[PDB]
Amino acid sequence: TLTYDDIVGTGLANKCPTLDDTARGAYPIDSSQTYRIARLCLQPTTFLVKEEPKNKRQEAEFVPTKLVTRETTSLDQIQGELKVNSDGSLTFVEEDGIDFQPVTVQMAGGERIPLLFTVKN
Amino acid sequence: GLPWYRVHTVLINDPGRLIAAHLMHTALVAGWAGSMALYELATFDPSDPVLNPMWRQ
Ligand code: CLA
Ligand code: CLA
Ligand code: CLA
Ligand code: CLA
Ligand code: CLA
Ligand SMILES: CC1=C(/C=C/C(C)=C/C=C/C(C)=C/C=C/C=C(C)/C=C/C=C(C)/C=C/C2=C(C)CCCC2(C)C)C(C)(C)CCC1
Ligand SMILES: CCCCCCCCCCCCO[C@@H]1O[C@H](CO)[C@@H](O[C@H]2O[C@H](CO)[C@@H](O)[C@H](O)[C@H]2O)[C@H](O)[C@H]1O
Ligand SMILES: CCCCCCCS[C@@H]1O[C@H](CO)[C@@H](O)[C@H](O)[C@H]1O
Repeated sequence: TLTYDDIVGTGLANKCPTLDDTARGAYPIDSSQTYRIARLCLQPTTFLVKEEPKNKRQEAEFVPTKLVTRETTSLDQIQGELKVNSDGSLTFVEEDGIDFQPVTVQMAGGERIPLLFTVKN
Repeated sequence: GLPWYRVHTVLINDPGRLIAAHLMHTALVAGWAGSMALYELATFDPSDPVLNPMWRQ
């Protein structure tokens, strides 16, 4: 149970909460009840960028990149509806949250790739 | 005096200054190597070793 002063400056604020190795159970879904996601968090650990080949007929690969905008990359405090559909499937509809981050990663050789990392709507 | 094409003969009986001149030549050569590598790095395109390798550039 950490406070802001435990956390500030550590880099922990850009990390999503974790669950133990013990959490492998099952969360029962009652078709009659209404559900929501109260908190969705997404913590990016790797940014890959598809190379742009010259002959345009070669298979393009996704290559690793170096993050240059520091621990400012995670999506969090996202909430939304969790619908129970006819076929028993669930559908999350995002309604609000910090659901975007500008991110700049750098390719080998120095080319910088800014992106709006996001799950908006 | 010494003709222009003999100015360096003053080194023949001066081991110390000969070593200095050689040090200066070596400095110049090493400096050339450094400079050349920097220029090549500033102009080299690494994106295609297949159809645009170093020897094409
Ligand atoms: C490895 C290079 C090198 C070394 C170690 C020496 C060493 C020596 N020179 Mg020699 N010399 C050199 C090259 C060299 N020289 C060249 C290329 C020339 C023709 C210009 C000469 C013409 C020369 C004369 C007339 C004399 C010497 C003399 C001497 C002795 C005294 C120092 C001196 O006055 O030099 C002076 C030399 C220079 C100032 C070289 C000029 C530099 C050139 C023009 C390039 C310019 C440098 C710049 C950073 C590059 C420009 C790039 C461009 C794109 C603009 C000493 C043993 C003297 C001596 O003892 O005689 C008894 C003397 O009278 N040298
Ligand atoms: C290891 C290489 C080497 C060394 C240390 C020497 C050293 C010497 N040479 Mg010898 N020589 C060499 C190779 C060498 N030479 C080669 C390859 C040739 C054929 C080109 C000669 C032909 C030659 C002649 C005909 C004479 C000498 C003479 C001399 C003596 C006086 C040099 C002087 O004051 O020049 C002063 C030079 C200048 C002030 C300017 C010269 C500018 C040149 C022509 C153009 C610019 C060169 C450029 C900067 C160099 C780039 C680097 C190179 C690797 C391409 C000195 C002992 C003289 C001698 O014996 O006196 C008693 C003499 O008369 N040399
Ligand atoms: C004692 C053992 C010894 C060693 C290890 C050397 C080594 C060398 N001598 Mg030789 N030399 C010696 C004895 C020795 N010498 C003796 C007894 C004489 C009669 C006095 C000479 C007369 C002589 C002449 C006239 C010349 C040499 C030159 C050279 C150098 C040519 C290669 C070069 O410049 O690489 C490039 C250099 C490097 C890659 C880095 C070297 C790092 C240095 C050595 C560290 C500094 C240590 C120390 C404080 C400096 C002086 C040490 C001294 C033993 C050389 C090389 C460093 C030539 C030279 O100096 O040209 C530039 C040269 O013109 N020597
Ligand atoms: C094995 C490699 C090697 C050898 C043996 C030499 C030998 C020599 N270099 Mg060095 N040099 C080298 C590699 C080498 N170099 C490299 C890789 C570089 C980096 C580019 C240099 C950069 C360099 C500089 C800046 C200078 C030398 C000079 C010298 C000469 C000093 C002794 C002298 O007084 O000659 C007297 C001169 C001669 C015997 C005439 C040499 C004529 C050459 C072989 C051809 C010149 C072509 C043409 C006439 C002029 C060039 C075109 C012009 C438009 C630029 C000697 C001939 C110095 C020099 O020439 O002093 C005057 C000098 O300033 N060198
Ligand atoms: C201090 C140590 C050191 C090291 C580890 C390096 C390393 C390097 N140098 Mg640099 N360099 C140095 C000092 C050094 N250098 C010094 C002091 C100078 C000024 C002279 C230079 C000037 C220089 C130039 C101009 C260049 C390099 C280049 C390079 C790269 C290519 C090496 C190569 O292909 O050479 C090949 C070496 C040989 C073929 C050696 C030939 C030896 C002859 C045959 C010996 C003959 C005499 C001997 C006594 C015979 C008897 C031997 C006995 C055992 C029988 C490599 C990264 C190259 C590069 O990539 O630049 C970016 C390049 O162009 N260097
Ligand atoms: C001081 C010091 C320093 C620095 C140094 C430096 C920075 C150097 C530089 C150097 C350099 C930067 C050098 C360069 C050089 C160059 C050269 C030496 C060149 C030459 C050339 C030639 C010789 C050519 C010729 C020709 C022509 C022109 C045309 C064609 C033909 C031929 C090729 C012949 C340091 C900090 C480290 C530390 C210690 C102190
Ligand atoms: C002790 C002395 C040290 C001196 C340092 C000198 C080092 C010089 C060589 C190092 C390599 C420099 O490499 C340098 O890279 C970039 C990208 O390729 C190039 O930069 C060029 O491309 C980039 C990206 O497309 C553009 O944003 C830039 O406007 C353009 O000028 C330079 O033209 C090149 O020179
Ligand atoms: C003495 C060397 C000091 C200069 C080093 C410059 C950085 S290194 C430089 O970086 C660029 C951008 O990433 C690349 O495009 C280029 O290939 C690379 O050589």
